[PDB]
Amino acid sequence: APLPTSCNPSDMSHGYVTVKPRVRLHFVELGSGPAVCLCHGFPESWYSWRYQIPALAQAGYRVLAMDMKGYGESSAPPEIEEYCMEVLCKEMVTFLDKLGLSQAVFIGHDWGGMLVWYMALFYPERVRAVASLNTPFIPANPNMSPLESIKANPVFDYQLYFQEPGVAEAELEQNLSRTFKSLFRASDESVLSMHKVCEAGGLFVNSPEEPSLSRMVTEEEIQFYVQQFKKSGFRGPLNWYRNMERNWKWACKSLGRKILIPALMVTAEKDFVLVPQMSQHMEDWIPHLKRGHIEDCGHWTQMDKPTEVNQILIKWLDSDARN
Amino acid sequence: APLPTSCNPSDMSHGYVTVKPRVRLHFVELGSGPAVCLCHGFPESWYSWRYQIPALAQAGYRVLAMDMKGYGESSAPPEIEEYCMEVLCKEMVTFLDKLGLSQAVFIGHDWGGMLVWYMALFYPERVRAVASLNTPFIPANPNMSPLESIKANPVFDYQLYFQEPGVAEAELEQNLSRTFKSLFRASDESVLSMHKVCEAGGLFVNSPEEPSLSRMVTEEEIQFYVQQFKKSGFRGPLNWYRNMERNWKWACKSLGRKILIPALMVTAEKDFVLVPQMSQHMEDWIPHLKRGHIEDCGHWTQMDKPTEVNQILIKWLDSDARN
Ligand SMILES: O=C(CC1CCCC1)Nc1nc2cc(Cl)ccc2o1
Ligand SMILES: O=C(CC1CCCC1)Nc1nc2cc(Cl)ccc2o1
Repeated sequence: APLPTSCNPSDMSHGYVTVKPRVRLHFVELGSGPAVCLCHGFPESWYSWRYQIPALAQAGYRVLAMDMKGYGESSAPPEIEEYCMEVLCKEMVTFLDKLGLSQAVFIGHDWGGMLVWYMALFYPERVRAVASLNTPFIPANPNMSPLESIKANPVFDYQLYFQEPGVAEAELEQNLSRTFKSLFRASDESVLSMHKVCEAGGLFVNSPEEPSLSRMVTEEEIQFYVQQFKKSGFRGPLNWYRNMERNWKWACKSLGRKILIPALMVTAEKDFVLVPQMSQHMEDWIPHLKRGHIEDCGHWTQMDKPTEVNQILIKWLDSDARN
Repeated sequence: APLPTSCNPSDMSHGYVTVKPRVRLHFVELGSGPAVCLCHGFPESWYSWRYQIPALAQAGYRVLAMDMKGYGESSAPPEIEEYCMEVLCKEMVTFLDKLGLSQAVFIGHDWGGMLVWYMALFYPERVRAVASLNTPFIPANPNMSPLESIKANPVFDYQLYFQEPGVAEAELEQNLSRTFKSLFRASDESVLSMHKVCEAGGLFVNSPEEPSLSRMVTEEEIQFYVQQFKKSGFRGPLNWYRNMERNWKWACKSLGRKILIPALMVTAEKDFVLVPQMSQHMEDWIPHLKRGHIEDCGHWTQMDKPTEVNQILIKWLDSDARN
């Protein structure tokens, strides 16, 4: 099961779409057939889709690989508010408007996973079928705020560390080769102590200055993600985490609402931040849910087990999405 | 029959695709469904499609409005050779490669009409159905060269005037407001003496310094085509006309070949350079030919009779192309 076909940057079709005067979302496009929009997570890029991009096109689908707001080619407005769920979601609909797409299958991962879930909650007419990698669908509770929730689970302390503007940026921007080589790694090859990131005084303080090259990614691929963040940097990508109050209230404006479109949740066994058990009760709010699970898969789902992901995604699109 | 919906530049999806290191073709994209590539003529732009673009999308087609090599956003290599039929055609296939499109309906006009005809002759597997506006399909004759052909018909003397590099450029670039206001006009509103352009010492020498605003186009639209040519200029656009020897030989490499894919020729009654009678015998080389004709239509077919064009195009796509 060797690694499948990838994507070379200068051999892609780069599309650009302004959805607001100051906001221009970029993307890569390949294939013909039902539109399938791919949204990455933090701190990825459209590149993290390089294995499923050509395969999805191959299966008979149009692939719009999103370069999510703040990341890379896309616009990066320094304002925190420009990254609250509401704005980001609304711009996606606008993205479809400009392209003249009535609907589109939305497949996200990590933050993009959160993104595509709400894009299925508040804009069903716009989403054909929704699929999420690692990120489960938890309906915001009215009585409990992110305050005592992100402080309930010990791993989430890294997020409180992210809240403060500029702190996590200086570190994350300090060494891009290291930062990305340290991050993109299979579970068994970890280094990050998502235990006490605040007490440690950073997320890399307890790690090698020159980590090795993970078995998942090559040197070149790491260099691509390096040149990518040399533009906007991290303030944008990190801002997604900084709008918790807003995302909370906005999500309460739906309460007894359920996702009724074809949905598929893909749990990754070895992911410690987004553990497969968080999606346990999803079946309730999504009566039209189909499951997926990848063994020996870490957080970076696409880079980790590319052949598995493409097998599950394609099989699900052709039956539930494709119609 | 008021003028149909148009296209606003900043509200479009601008895609870019490099097909050679030094060549990057731009385009606008709108709609979902069978891919339909629109190619303009000289000296137009993707904008000349503004009326059929949203309509074609509306009818259920994906619209790739090409910003043809040399014009506007696209790369403009000063070398003449970079505009010979062969190169231009080959890059289009490469354009499909990069986007991952096995086939695409090709609709051209003027030079793009010549373009899409050869793209149907030498690359059938790549063209679903071909349609040309004004430009008929004349199979290059082995015995007769463009020498005594472009010198047979009196109107074509403007082309011999184009051959010399830089001559027609200085004039065409001299006043873009005038140049384009003088050009984009209905037949009854002419000014251009395509009689003796060489003896006159130019194509505008015998015309008003401040021509009026044609009933077809607004001031803004003229200003768009003005800012467009403020980049590359005209050397590129004019170079298309400068590769006659090559286009001749290259076209001889097919002789007894016929276009067998669904084809549609649209003749425009009032066009004096591309008279509807030039297409008379096309029926022979194209056994699968369907006809179209627009009354009171000048050379600028799309701007002139936008409601007619969209009626013919759509009706033909849904039956022959769409499959
Ligand atoms: O923060 C998220 C995603 C959200 C959790 C709830 C909804 C989506 N995951 C997440 N936090 C990361 C930290 C690092 Cl250093 C690297 C990758 C990460 O992915
Ligand atoms: O150049 C063509 C058509 C091709 C050459 C013969 C068949 C295809 N027509 C053509 N020559 C023009 C000159 C000016 Cl100044 C303006 C518009 C023109 O359209």
